[PDB]
Amino acid sequence: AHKSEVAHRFKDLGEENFKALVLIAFAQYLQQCPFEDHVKLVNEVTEFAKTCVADESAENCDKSLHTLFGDKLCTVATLRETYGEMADCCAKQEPERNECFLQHKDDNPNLPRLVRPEVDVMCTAFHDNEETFLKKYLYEIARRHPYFYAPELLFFAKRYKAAFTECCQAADKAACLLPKLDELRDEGKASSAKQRLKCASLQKFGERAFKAWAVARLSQRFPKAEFAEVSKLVTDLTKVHTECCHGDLLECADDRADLAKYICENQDSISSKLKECCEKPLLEKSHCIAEVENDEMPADLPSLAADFVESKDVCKNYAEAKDVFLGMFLYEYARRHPDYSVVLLLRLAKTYETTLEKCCAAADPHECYAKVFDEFKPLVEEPQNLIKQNCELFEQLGEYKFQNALLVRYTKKVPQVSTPTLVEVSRNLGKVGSKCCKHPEAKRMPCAEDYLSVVLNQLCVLHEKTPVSDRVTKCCTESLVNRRPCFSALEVDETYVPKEFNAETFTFHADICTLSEKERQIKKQTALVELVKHKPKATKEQLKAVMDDFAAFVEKCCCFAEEGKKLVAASQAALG
Ligand SMILES: CCCCC[C@H](O)C/C=C1/C(=O)C=C[C@@H]1C/C=C\CCCC(=O)O
Ligand SMILES: CCCCC[C@H](O)C/C=C1/C(=O)C=C[C@@H]1C/C=C\CCCC(=O)O
Ligand SMILES: CCCCCCCCCCCCCC(=O)O
Ligand SMILES: CCCCCCCCCCCCCC(=O)O
Ligand SMILES: CCCCCCCCCCCCCC(=O)O
Ligand SMILES: CCCCCCCCCCCCCC(=O)O
Ligand SMILES: CCCCCCCCCCCCCC(=O)O
Repeated sequence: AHKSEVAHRFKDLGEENFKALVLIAFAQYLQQCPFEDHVKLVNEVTEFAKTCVADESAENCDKSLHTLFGDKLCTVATLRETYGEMADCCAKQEPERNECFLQHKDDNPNLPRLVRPEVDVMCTAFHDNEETFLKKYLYEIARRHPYFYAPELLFFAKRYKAAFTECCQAADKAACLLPKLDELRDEGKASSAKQRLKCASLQKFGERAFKAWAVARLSQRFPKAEFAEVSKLVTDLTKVHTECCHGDLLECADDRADLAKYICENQDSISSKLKECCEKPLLEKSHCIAEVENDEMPADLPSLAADFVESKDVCKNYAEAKDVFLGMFLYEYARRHPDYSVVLLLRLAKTYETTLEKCCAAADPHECYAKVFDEFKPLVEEPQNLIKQNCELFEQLGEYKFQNALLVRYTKKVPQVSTPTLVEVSRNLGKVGSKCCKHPEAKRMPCAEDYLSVVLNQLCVLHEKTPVSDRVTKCCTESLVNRRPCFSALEVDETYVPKEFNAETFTFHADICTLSEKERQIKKQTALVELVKHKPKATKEQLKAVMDDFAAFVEKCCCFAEEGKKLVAASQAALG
């Protein structure tokens, strides 16, 4: 409702942030334009912005942000030659022009791998012209991730900027930097697979599924809030998520900032943990809030049995308004259990619902639903037990060999997944082990759910459109809370015909000695999957015996071709 919207945004964000976000937003629409062209356009938009700051009444200062972006986009002179139909958007009036740009954000980019320079070269470059070096990489990530919400991409950039400061100075520029950059990469990976999971989930499962999830997550977060307040938050969050998924950066950022403002003007009835977030500038407020730790729950909440099992009014209260009642149940359950994953809370509410449907229909409903809590039993135990055993295995073996145990396990279940994907999914599950198994027990399930749900959804995006397995499509298109259970119930594939021996696959040279850590790991792991694909029936003593001998073939050789010939020979018979 301001006179100059571009001026208002520039005085609030601050110039450095405004330039960064302008660069991100243009790079996400104009993906094939070279860095220096985006620089020129940024400088132009920034300079016009300043005229509005100095005089809100200056020409064109009163146009909306949408109009000004669209107008700028339509002055790029090679728009049609490079973008084709996207130039057709320019002929259209603004409500419509802006919708048209939205439908044309490419997403298969098609760009070439971004190779990390050598550390020596990045530090050098960071030092000689810090902004070009950072800004160019923001541009590179943004054009390769055109749906990544722009302020979050800016928040990560500030993290890289921090890291180069830190490390481009000390005794070793590899023992400071590399593990920071590697942690930033996995974490950026997650953040992005996560935004796509939220949006695709809303389509597949519906607003109702989505809302159940939010009731649960926010009840865990704000266990002191009243249900009515939790429900108002999920209704507004639902609408935000919905606008953000439609994709218009300004509209998403407006709704998110409105929700932030509400949250902060109501801290006392939501959470004693919001003080710091609610002091942050607008740009980081909502982001801080979505990341806040769970508040402490209030002391000695009653058990759930009274309102949900014991009351004579159960069926009556349910049937008046079934979703509100199930949402009260889910709220009451989740506030008590910061330690459950959200999907387990859903599985629990969905169980309570299936039980009230059957039983409320009976002459004596109470006798029928009297044991429902006992049904929550094994639902809770199952994920806790799988987590417990996998962290113990992880403790017993360490990451790389845990990764290896995960390879033979998953290759036997779904041998017809390609070798790189199996390698990839297993190295990554190993990372979820090493990050989640450091939580005590009462944090492990929420952790595990976070990362696995990310890892599985991408699994499921790959598979779709490159289908190799009916059992993977089954798990990938299951309901939301059934997905991870479905993968977990996968057994060793008894259908699978062994891959025929391939001579080249188990022949290695001197290189493996000299390549890096990682790459030697991938190479050995590729071979191992290949090993399992050829003898799907190998027992574990037999695999180990063969793995110990590969490491002894590698150990003493660094004889690659004649021994390897008898590495193979000996192996094809300890497995024959
Ligand atoms: C062997 C690949 C190494 C990593 C890939 C490059 O470093 C790009 C850098 C990214 C980043 O930082 C965040 C997201 C992208 C990568 C994600 C998906 C690419 C798949 C579809 C596509 O990009 O065509
Ligand atoms: C992404 C922050 C915005 C600006 C951050 C710094 O400019 C980056 C500087 C880099 C560097 O010097 C070497 C590698 C990174 C780029 C890496 C991956 C791209 C996508 C990975 C992801 O999804 O974060
Ligand atoms: C398509 C043109 C993009 C407009 C430039 C970005 C404006 C900055 C929005 C940042 C506000 C974030 C609000 C929030 O996420 O809580
Ligand atoms: C797999 C997704 C469905 C999970 C739903 C299980 C039963 C809980 C229903 C909650 C309905 C949303 C009502 C609300 O809490 O606002
Ligand atoms: C911390 C476990 C290391 C990673 C290995 C895979 C184990 C999967 C445990 C599943 C818990 C999922 C949450 C849920 O579905 O309720
Ligand atoms: C493409 C499917 C190959 C298997 C790779 C990951 C399988 C899903 C794992 C989910 C976490 C482990 C599930 C489990 O073993 O209980
Ligand atoms: C029939 C071919 C026999 C050689 C193929 C064996 C592949 C062994 C990979 C095992 C590496 C995991 C343990 C390690 O890196 O030391």
